[PDB]
Amino acid sequence: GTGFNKGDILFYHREFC
Amino acid sequence: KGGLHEDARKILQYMTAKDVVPSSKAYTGVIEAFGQAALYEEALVAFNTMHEVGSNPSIETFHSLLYSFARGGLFKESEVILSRLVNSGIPRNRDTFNATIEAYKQGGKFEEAVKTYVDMEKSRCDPDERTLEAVLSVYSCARLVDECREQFEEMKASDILPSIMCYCMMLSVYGKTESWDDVNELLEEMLSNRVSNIHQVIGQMIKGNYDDDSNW
Repeated sequence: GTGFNKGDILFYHREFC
Repeated sequence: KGGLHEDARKILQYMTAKDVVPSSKAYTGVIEAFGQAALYEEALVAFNTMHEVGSNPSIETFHSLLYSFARGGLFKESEVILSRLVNSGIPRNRDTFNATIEAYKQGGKFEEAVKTYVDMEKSRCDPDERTLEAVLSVYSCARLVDECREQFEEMKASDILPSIMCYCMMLSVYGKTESWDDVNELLEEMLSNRVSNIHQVIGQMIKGNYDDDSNW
């Protein structure tokens, strides 16, 4: 039954502007 | 300090290649090294890398950035950095004020330069010789002999052994208006200069007395 078959770049690097 | 950007970059890459997290002071040093040679992009990249490795910026880093941007006249970067400082809450010492002064001076914004000068005079801190040097330079650049001579006679009354910068700026501004009499009367006291040797050497060489091979 139901038991069958076992059931960070790009940051701190932005454009300074 | 010596403006050896390449060597600083090599040392930074070497110390990064050995799994060593750089300190804030080292990053400040490499940032100022890149700023000496007008390599603004590399300095900004290093500044951005500071936050990535957790090495937060210090007051020395902001001073180096401000001086580097002021040398090149990039006053937009100067006001961006000032906004960064004000939202960071760090107190503004004389370095921030005079860096802003010289940034606006090199950028040609004389009116905003004197506005920032009087803003600095309003709040606090005592201007050093560098601040008066910057204001004298910006006055001489913007064709103002009267303010220049007033500041010159005011500053030399403090017995400070006036530096090369003031004398050269006065010679420049007097040559702007062809004030040959003023140039000569400054040179007469400049030639002797019993105190220091640098002033004597430069005063003799500008007049052409040191142009010889043995005299150069």
